[PDB]
This record gives sequence, structure tokens and C-alpha cells, in this order.
Amino acid sequence: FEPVVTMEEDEEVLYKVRAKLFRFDADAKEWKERGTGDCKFLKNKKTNKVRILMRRDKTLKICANHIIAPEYTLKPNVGSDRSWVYACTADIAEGEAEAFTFAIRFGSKENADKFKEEFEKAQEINKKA
Amino acid sequence: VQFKLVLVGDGGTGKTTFVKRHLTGEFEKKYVATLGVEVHPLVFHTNRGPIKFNVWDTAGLEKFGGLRDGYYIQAQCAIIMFDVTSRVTYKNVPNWHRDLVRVCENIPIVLCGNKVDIKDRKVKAKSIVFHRKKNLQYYDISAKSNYNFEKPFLWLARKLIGDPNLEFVAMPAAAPPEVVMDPALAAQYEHDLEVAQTTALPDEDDDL
Amino acid sequence: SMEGILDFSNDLDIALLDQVVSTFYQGEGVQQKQAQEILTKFQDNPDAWEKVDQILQFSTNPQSKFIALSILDKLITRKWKLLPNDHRIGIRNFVVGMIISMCQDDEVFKTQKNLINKSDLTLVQILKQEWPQNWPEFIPELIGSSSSSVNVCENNMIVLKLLSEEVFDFSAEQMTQAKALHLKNSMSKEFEQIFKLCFQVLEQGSSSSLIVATLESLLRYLHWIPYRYIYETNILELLSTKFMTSPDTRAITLKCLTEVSNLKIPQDNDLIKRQTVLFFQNTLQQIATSVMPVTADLKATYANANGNDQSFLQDLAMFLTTYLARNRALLESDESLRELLLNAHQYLIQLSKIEERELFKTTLDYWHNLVADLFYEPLKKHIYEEICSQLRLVIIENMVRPEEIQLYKSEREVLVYLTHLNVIDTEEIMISKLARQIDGSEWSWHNINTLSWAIGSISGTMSEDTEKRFVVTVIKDLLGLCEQKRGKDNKAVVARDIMYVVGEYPRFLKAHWNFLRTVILKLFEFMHETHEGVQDMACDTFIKIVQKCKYHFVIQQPRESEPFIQTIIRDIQKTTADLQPQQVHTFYKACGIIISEERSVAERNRLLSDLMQLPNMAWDTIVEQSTANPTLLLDSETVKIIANIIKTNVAVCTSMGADFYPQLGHIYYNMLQLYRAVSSMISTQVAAEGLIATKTPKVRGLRTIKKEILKLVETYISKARNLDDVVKVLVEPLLNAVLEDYMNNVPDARDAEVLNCMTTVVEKVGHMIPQGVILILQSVFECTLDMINKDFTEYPEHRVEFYKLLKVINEKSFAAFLELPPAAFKLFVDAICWAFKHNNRDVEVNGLQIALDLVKNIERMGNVPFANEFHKNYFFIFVSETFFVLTDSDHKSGFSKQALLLMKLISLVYDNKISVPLYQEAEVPQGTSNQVYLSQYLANMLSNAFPHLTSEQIASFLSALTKQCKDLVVFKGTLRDFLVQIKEVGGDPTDYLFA
Ligand SMILES: C/C=C/[C@@H]1O[C@H]([C@@H](N)/C=C/C=C(\C)C[C@@H](C)/C=C(C)\C=C\[C@H](O)C[C@H](N)CC(=O)OC)C[C@@H](O)[C@@H]1C
Ligand SMILES: Nc1nc2c(ncn2[C@@H]2O[C@H](COP(=O)(O)OP(=O)(O)OP(=O)(O)O)[C@@H](O)[C@H]2O)c(=O)[nH]1
Ligand SMILES: [Cl-]
Ligand SMILES: [Cl-]
Ligand SMILES: [Mg+2]
Repeated sequence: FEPVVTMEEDEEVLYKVRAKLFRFDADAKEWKERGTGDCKFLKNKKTNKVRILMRRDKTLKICANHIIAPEYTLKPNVGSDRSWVYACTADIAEGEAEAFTFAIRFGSKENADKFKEEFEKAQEINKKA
Repeated sequence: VQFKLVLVGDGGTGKTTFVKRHLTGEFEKKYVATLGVEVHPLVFHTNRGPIKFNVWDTAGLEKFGGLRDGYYIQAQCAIIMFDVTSRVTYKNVPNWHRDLVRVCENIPIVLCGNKVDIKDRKVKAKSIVFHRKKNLQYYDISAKSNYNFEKPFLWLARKLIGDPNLEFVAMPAAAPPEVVMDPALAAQYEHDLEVAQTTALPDEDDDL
Repeated sequence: SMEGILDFSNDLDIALLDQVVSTFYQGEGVQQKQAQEILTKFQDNPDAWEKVDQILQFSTNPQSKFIALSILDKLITRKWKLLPNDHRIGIRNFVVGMIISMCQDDEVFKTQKNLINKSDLTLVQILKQEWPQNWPEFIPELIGSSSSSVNVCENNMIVLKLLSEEVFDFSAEQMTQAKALHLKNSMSKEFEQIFKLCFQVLEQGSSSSLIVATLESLLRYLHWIPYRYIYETNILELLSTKFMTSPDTRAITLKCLTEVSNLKIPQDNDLIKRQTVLFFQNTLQQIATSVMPVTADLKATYANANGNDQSFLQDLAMFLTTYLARNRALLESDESLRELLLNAHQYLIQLSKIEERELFKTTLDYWHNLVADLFYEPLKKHIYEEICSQLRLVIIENMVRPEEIQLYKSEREVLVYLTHLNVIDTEEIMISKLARQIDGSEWSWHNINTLSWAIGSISGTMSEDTEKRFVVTVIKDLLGLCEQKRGKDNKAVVARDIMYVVGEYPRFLKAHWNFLRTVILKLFEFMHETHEGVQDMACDTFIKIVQKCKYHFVIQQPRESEPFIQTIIRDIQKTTADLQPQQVHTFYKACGIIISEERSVAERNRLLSDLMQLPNMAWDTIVEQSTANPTLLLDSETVKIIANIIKTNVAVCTSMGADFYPQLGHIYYNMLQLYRAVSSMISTQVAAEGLIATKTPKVRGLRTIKKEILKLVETYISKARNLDDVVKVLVEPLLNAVLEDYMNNVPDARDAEVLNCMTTVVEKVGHMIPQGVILILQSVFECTLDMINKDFTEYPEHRVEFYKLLKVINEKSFAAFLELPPAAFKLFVDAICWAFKHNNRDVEVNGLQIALDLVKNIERMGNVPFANEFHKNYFFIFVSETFFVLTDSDHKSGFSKQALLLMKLISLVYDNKISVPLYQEAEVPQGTSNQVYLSQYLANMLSNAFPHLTSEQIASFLSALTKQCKDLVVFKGTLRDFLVQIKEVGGDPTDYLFA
């Protein structure tokens, strides 16, 4: 009897954490939210390269997409014990690679310290590759 | 596919804030009244391919009204916005609806009660019935908390595409390029990073 | 070159306007934006209307012609009465001529609906100005022109629809009372002829687009026309048969029949009752034969969203619920109408199954009406037994979380009523839904959650015995479910739901001490589970059970060695060891609820001492070490511990109120010392690091300490019974600790919570601390005013708290304003008017209330110098500031309180309750009454503010206002009439005689 008729599949999830991402707008000299949702460290199973991939709640639109470059440095923000600011030279969330000053804030200092730990582990992996 | 969407409703109800959140992810705290209209493309990725809304974000203040119903011509869909913390904004919903449907006779329309994040709600659930006889979809939304913030567009997408199973899908995520640090911009970045580190992140008492 | 249209010195280039318009509507980014600004400037040019004739004749772009009509509409609605009669007839004839021309060209009529509809609205704006006094033939000519052409007849239905809307539906805010009544009487006088045209079109038939337009106009007529047009003509038969069979007319017809169901109809007349029954029968008959049978799966149809199905099913829900809420008693007695009654309800049951939140709420409002009626009305429930049995399943399967307050409330009330009507049927449905969770067939987190919410919702409806058997059954079944399930995700969902159900059955817990004790000990075990959500639901369930069963924790239960509150307190360290701070606060709050049940003071105070043991010991060590070495307060961890100690005190004070006093007394003096120590560190840090310091985690932590101290004092004082102790013990140290600190900090370091704390202090004991209230004003008044008087946005919290404090000071200790130096009292009046100009409702309402209260406070003083000086200095300031916010269109939400204040001010003069002349000497004959001078001042002020008003309009308005200053609704009517007239030229001054 005849019966009735993302581009993340190549990647291992190294780390996942809820976060709010900001970009600095020097013109207004003010932080602007870029998105809230799961920040993921994705290791490409072909190149062994680790990127940050962050998608907004509800819409799942990309708010960060960049290599965790070995040359990046996580710096505290004056206002927060649970945030990192870093320069990103090439983020492709909005298509064309752009430089940004990012800030990413977590639910807790613990989450932010863990993020820094993982971000450094990712920098080493990217260094070897 | 592209669809003209007109956003109408009283001044300060959150029309521009809502659209900006959707365009850039930012939450604008400042009230800068729209002058006439601001038009922005807004794309969503769906299981049926991309949908583009031509968003005509109109002025709700009478003195900044510009072309008023002139903005509504060839709209294919609409959001009527009010503020659940401001009763007058709900009282004016029939006036916005009237002006809109006189120009756009047969379009899917969502009524949005914005600012449900605010504890002291003045337009209570039981009061909000205007949508029923007008066949409007209704959502409680917060541009601030993102409560139901995708629902108006998802509902309109389903209505315009004529597919009630249409979902928003994760927009594909291209491999990002490897970075070459420019030695000439070294001192440039130190500056910019300095300023950013010493500007406080907003809303340090929020969950994120 | 697009800016060429903005040059009115030359003639208007139509091809250029069409370019600008095309660029706006079809263009993109930069080009669209430039065209936008040019079009907006063109449209707002006050001479632009002169160009409309030229645009309408010579443009090829329907968008240009649309914008041309927008320009004409501005002229017609605002400045029309300035035009010579000849020009008004010219314009009227051009508009009518253009409409007929577009309707007579079939291609244009088909393809230019936007332009025709906008043309029709422009015509209606002209009828609002000229009809019927200047256009008596309009309706006979429209009716005559209707027979010339189907397109013209259809378009005339659109015109009549818009006219009905503008006169009856939207007149209330847009016209004077007098003009609205005039147009309503005018339409009412000619409706007989209009109805004859509509009825003849509906009978003679043929064109669906014509029939639909006629039915759209009828829907509007139904808002106001007498029932006899519907009941004493064939139209009910036509709507409920012919127009329901074709889908083109079905949507509008159903909306018409919904409104027919709302007509004011004689109540005592058997012919009308039969007709009301007949149209319903006819309608349902057409639906069952032409659309779908009673059995049809409307959930499936709606989901599929084919054509206009969703709107049709929404409209059917609106029709059935409207008709049945009014008429179901007509169908209930006659056994020959039983099938119709139950089929109509069965359609509603099917509609209730649609997955559409807002449609569900529509049907639920109706079900609430029905089951409330069956609970009370004799000999009725038996009719609906099968409808009610289905509805039980529908409500249970749709139960939402109690967080959805209104929807949960509606659903619970319907399910309570239904449970009362048949407790066995409800129980059976819930037990068998539970069996489908246990057998896996219907298992999901959503499904076990919704079922638990439904089971919880009917607590209190069964007899205590039936409930006992039901709860035991449900808890055994949920426990079995929990065992069955693999992995703590699943087990945690079921444990949550067990916790939820138990918390909703306190009558059961109160009867079964052993079970209650076990539940509490199990919640204590769950307070060690790190699995997400488990600790929160354990703490949430704990406080909920305690709120309901607190008495069972404070007595010695038979076969216990002590009250269980002692057992909780003894083990509190171990119980709360794994909780987050917010959970700990909830726990201590719950313990406070129990301890407040103990009415023996010695025992209550001992329990409170015991409960507060760990925060008090942590506090004592910190205060000793902290005072020994003020350095230790720079430690981030210590600041967090202190904040958490103060928040634990707040939590326990929140549930104990007046009973908290001995605990407040243990920490009070050292808490105010800490407030000063923390204040110095903040001031120090801001000086050393800058205003940025206030964003730092350390300073925010220090400020949290100050805010929680203020919240603790505010919480206690708001609930204090012994006010002598508040004044004698608490107030002086509080004011010494907070007031100078608030004054002497830079604006960015001042806590708005200080103002909020002082509001409570003045509210509760202001009458007893006249010197304290003066100190409060001296400390906060000028420096807060200076923070909030540069714009409407800066320091939003301070703004709100500032007017709350002034309001309560003005209510309780008005003497403090009497003691202000003249210059400061001037700032007080300036502060109130500033609040009036705020758009923020919180500040605006308080400002108008302060003004009203201040007028009352001055009035109370009687004929003394201060009151006479007040009126000479401020009476006209308050009258003119109030008129400003009434008339500037930016403060509409304040309308009612503006009107109340203006009526108070005018009644003072029209009663002669002001003892001195308000006018300074040699400004008016020295005899003159304040009444004459007020009339004169207002006439002058309104003439200057609204130069386009005639003297007669202003005089008639003010004559009405002063006559009506003892009748707020009418006074307000006169104010709204004035707000309409200031938006136009040539408003009728007789409008202000409206009665
Ligand atoms: C008055 C008479 C009452 C009777 O008392 C009977 C008595 N034997 C039981 C009593 C039992 C009690 C009081 C505790 C129960 C009601 C509550 C729960 C929340 C049990 C939950 C699950 O086990 C949790 C799960 N194991 C935990 C996990 O891994 O993840 C979170 C149960 C029954 O026979 C009757 C209700
Ligand atoms: N609490 C809260 N505030 C909101 C929300 N959405 C917007 N706001 C704020 O309220 C104001 C709304 O400003 P706009 O978005 O410009 O308002 P608008 O309706 O576009 O105003 P017009 O352009 O004058 O018609 C801003 O201060 C926003 O930050 C919301 O969901 N919650
Ligand atoms: Cl609806
Ligand atoms: Cl009890
Ligand atoms: Mg705006």
C-alpha cells in the first residue's frame, strides 16, 4: 500500500549565555542596545574557528556575528560588575563587516566572569587555528 | 515581497520607539515627536522567505500631523497604537481607526496597547473591546520589555502572505571575516574604548 | 527644482507637483524625504487651497488630487465662513461636479476609489458647514441623482454613510452641542426620504457593490434611527434571508443584524417579540444552509484563514452573543424555539473552540452572562445542561495562568458557576483530563499546567466533603504522575503543579494539620533544589499558604510541642541557606505574616526577636566593626550584606506593620548613623571620581542602603498605630539624618525616595509636627524646584515625588505655606502652574489638585489680609494659567480638573466671596464689582489669545461660563464648545445658549 506523500549546522556550541548587547555610538556618546538573547560561542567543525553568534529573542535576528579575535580585550564598564566592553573590528550582524565598540551585560557577575573565561579559551583556540 | 504598513496613534504612545527597536534593537528612552512620517524598510525572515514592510511611522501629535491620511494611501496593513498608561490614547483609537479605514477599506489592522511593562496600567484589559466589531487583531505589547513585540508583524505577515502557519525563522548566519588589526588605528581605538568604558551602560537594575 | 511648488509668487507647475508627489509615495530614502518636506510645506501654506481647483482639473496623479482635497478640507473645516457666499457655492459645485464626473466614467469609478471616497468626505465637510440652512435641496437632489446611474447611486450611499458618521458617530468631540443637535435634527427630518431610497435599492437589487454600499450606510443609520424603520418595513426579512445567502452582502448584513439586536424596542408587544425571534431564526437558518452546519469544526475553518472566514466567524460570535444576551428569554419558554436556542448556543460552543484569544474573550463574556443567569434564575439551568457540559471542557482546556488577571478571573468565574451547576460533571472532566496526563495521550508541560490552573480555580465551590475526596484524588494522581516522569525537568513541572494545587485549597490544609505540616516541610526541602524555578515556586507557595492558613502556624496544634512558627524560626538558617536574597526576603516576610497573628504582645515580640536573630546578629557585628573602622564600608561584600539586612527588615515590616516597632527600635539609631556614614562616602566618591561615581556598582550599592532605610521608615510609618512614638522617637532623628543630606548633595546624588519618605511622614503625623513640616519645605522645596523647572523630562522621579509632597503638605499642614517668605510663596504658585503645564499625568493631576486645595485653603481663612493679598497677587495668574492649559490642545487629559479649578475660581467672584477689588486703582470705576472686572479681564485675555473670535463669541461664551459655574457637566459642555470654536472662524455665538 503506497503511503501518503541558519548556517550553524557546521558548528559545535562551546558556551551559551543570556546577554544584552550594546554598541557605542560616539556621535551621541551613548550606549545603544543591539539585542537581548542567547550569546553563543560556535566552533566551526571545519576551521576550528570560534565566533560569537548572538540572536534576539522572538525575532531571532543576528545582533552579533564575529570571530573572537585573539587581539580583543574584555574591559570593565564603569557602571557594571556584570559587563565587558571590547572593540570588534569586523562584525557582520547587519551584513557589511563593521567596527564596533560592544558592551555585553549578563544576569550576574558569575555569568560575566564565566563569559570572560570562555572568551579567553576561544581566543586560544583561534590562536592555534 | 514588500508591504506598505502605516503606524498610527496618539503622540507618545511608542510608535517610533517600537519601530526603532525592530530596526536597530535599540530602546530610545527620549520622546522626539515624529514630524509628519518617517519611512523605514523592515525585513523579517520567514519559513516562506523574506517579508519586507515599508513602515510609514506617522506623527500622532496634531501640530506635527503633516499629510495625515495622505500617508495612508495604498497601505496594505496598519498598526493602531495606544498607551495602556494613558486613557485618552485609547479614547482616540476610534478616531485613528476612522481616518485609516476611510483610506484603506480592506486591510489587516493590529491594535496595540503599548507600555504594559508599566505597573500602574490605566487602560485595563476589560476596557479594550474596540477591536472586536472592527475585526482588528489586538496585542498588549511593550517596546521596552519586548512583551509580544514580534506579534503584530507575525500576524500581519500571516494575513498578507495568506499562510496562517508562516513562522519567523533564524536569519542565516554567514561565517564572519578574520580580522587584521590596523597598526595606524591602534591609538584611535584606545581613545574610543576609553570613552565607551567610562560611559555607564543604561538600566543597570534590569534583569539584562 | 521640487521646491518650485513652494514659490507662490509664480504660477503652480502641476507636472512638478506630480513629480514631488510621485517621489514621496513611490521614491526611496533621500529623494522620498526631500519630497516629503516639500509636500508638507506646500500643504501647510495657507494660500495652497487657492491652487486646489487647478490641481483637481489639470493633475494626472490621483495622489496629487488626494493631497489637493486634504488642502481643501483644512480650508472647509477651519476658515470656510471667511469665504464670500459666491466662492463657497463655486467650491461646493466644483466638488459635486468632480464626484459626478468620476462616477460617470466606469474606468475611473472602478480604479480611483481612494480619490472618490476622499472627494465624498470633502463634500460631507461642506455639508457640515452649509447643510441644510444653505443647501436645502441637497437631499432631494442626491435622491434624484441616485436614479440617473448605478455608480452615482452607490457613491451617494458612501456620502450618506460618511454624513451619518460625521453627525451621529464623531460629532461629540468635533462640533458644538448646538451644531451637533442642528445636524442630527436635520438628518432626522429628511431620513424618511433617505430610508425610502435605501429600502428601494435593497428591494430592486442587482449590483452587489451598490447593495453592499447601501447596507454599509444602513449599519450607520442603525446607531440612531427609530426601530419602526426596521420592524414596520420588510427590511428585517430582507437582511435575515436574501442578504445572508450571498457572501458579498453577508458580512455587512450580520453587522447590521447585530446593531438591529441593539435597537431601543417596545418591551410589551407580542408582534415585535415574534419579529425579533423570526429574524434570528431566519439568520441561523441561512448560516446552517449557506455557510456551515451546527456541527462544523470552526476551530479548523478559522485556523485555515480562507478568504473572509475569520472576520465572518468573529462577526457571527458578535451577532450570537449580542442577540442572545438580550433575547435568549424570548427563546426559552416556547418549546418550538428550543432547537433554535440550543443550535445558536452550539454555534457559540464551536466558536469558543477557535484558537483566537480575543474571539475567545468575546464568547467568554457571553458565557459569563449565561452561567451567572443559570446560577440565579429559577427553572433555566436544565435547558442548557449539554451546552454547559461542553463549556466545562472548553473552559478547562483554555484555562490561563492567574498572572493573566482579567482572563483568569473571567474563566474562573465561569468555571465556578459551571461547577456549582453540576459538580459531578466538572469533577469527572478534571479527573479524566488528569488520566490523559497519566496515560501520556495528552501529556505536556502546557497541558498539565493548564489543568492544574483549572483545578485550582474551583477551590471553594464543592462541599468540604466533596472537596476533600476530590483534592486527595488529584494529589494522589499528580504524585503518581511525578513518580512516572523521568528527569528533573518533567518532575519539576509536576512538583510546581502539585505545589500550585495545594496552595489553592487552604480549606483542605486547615482541616488536615499533618498534611499542611508535611507540605511546608516538603517546600523547605525544595528550597535546597537549585533546578531553575523550584526555589521560587517553593517560596511563592510558602507565602501563599501562610497568607491563607497563618492561624494554623501560630496556635499549638494538638500533638505538637509548640506553635509551628517556633519550629520554622528555630531552623530558619538551615531552611534559607541555599536561597537567593529575594527568596530569603519572601521567607522572612511570610514568617512576619504568621507572627502578626500572635495577639499576645510578649509572645509576638519574642517571635519577632527570634525571627530577626540572624539579620540582627549580622547587623550588630557590622555596626561594631563598621563604627570601629569606617573603612570596612568600602568593602563591596559588606555593602551587599547591609542592603540585604535592611531589605529583610523591610520584608518583615511589610507584613507586620505596627507590630514591627520593637525591631525598628532595635536598629533605628544605628541605621540613621549608617545613613549618614553611607551619605558621606557617596558625597566623597562623587567629589573624587565625578558624577560618573553615581553609576558605579559601589556607589549604587551605597545608595541602595539609603533607599532601603527610607523604604523601611516609610513602610513602618505608613502602618504605625502609635503616632506619639512616631513623633517623639522616630521623626526628629529621621529629619536630622535625611533633610540636610538631601539639600547638600548635588542634584544627581539626591534620592527622590527622601521626598517619598517625607510624603508618608506628613500624611501620617504632619498635623503633629508643624515645625518638622516647615523644616521639610526649607530643605527640599527650592533645591527640588530648581532640578525640575528647566524642562519637563529631567529627574522624573523627583518631579513626581515633589508634587506628591507639596500636595500632602497643602492638605495636612497648610500653615507651613503661610510661614513661607513672600518670594518662596510666589515660587510655590509658580511650582503649581508648572505642574499644570506637564504632560505627565502624575504631575499634572497633583498640580491641579494642589491648586484646587490651595483655593479651598485660602477660602477657609475668611476675610483676612493673607487671603485678600493671595487673591490680589494670584487669582488672575490661576485663571489665566488654567485657561492656557485648557485651550492649548497639549493638556487634554487634565480637562476635567482644569474645568473644576476654573469653575471654583469663577464661582468665587460670582458669589462675591472675594472681599477686595481684584483690579488696582484707576483701572476701572472705583465702585466696580469683581464680576464686571473678571468679565472684562477674560474678554480682553481671550480676544488677545484668540484674535479670530468675534467680541460676540467671547461675550456669549463668558456669559454662559459665569451662569454655569455651579453646574460642572454643563460648564464643561461650554468649555468643550469653546475648544471647538477656537479651531475655526465664524463660530455661532448662540451655540453658548445650548440647553
Ligand atoms: C490528608 C491526606 C493526605 C494524603 O497525603 C498523602 C501522603 N502520603 C503524601 C503527602 C505528600 C506531601 C504532603 C508532599 C507532596 C504533596 C508534594 C510534592 C510537591 C511532591 C512532589 C514530588 O515527589 C517531587 C519530585 N520528587 C521532586 C523533583 O525531583 O523535582 C522538583 C498523599 C495522599 O495519599 C493524600 C493527599
Ligand atoms: N515604559 C515604556 N515606555 C515606552 C514604551 N515604548 C515607548 N516608550 C517610551 O515612551 C515614549 C514614546 O515615544 P515615541 O516612540 O516617539 O512615541 P510616538 O507614539 O512615536 O510619538 P509621535 O511621533 O509624537 O506620534 C518614549 O519616551 C519611549 O522611550 C514601552 O513599551 N514601555
Ligand atoms: Cl477579534
Ligand atoms: Cl483559619
Ligand atoms: Mg513617533
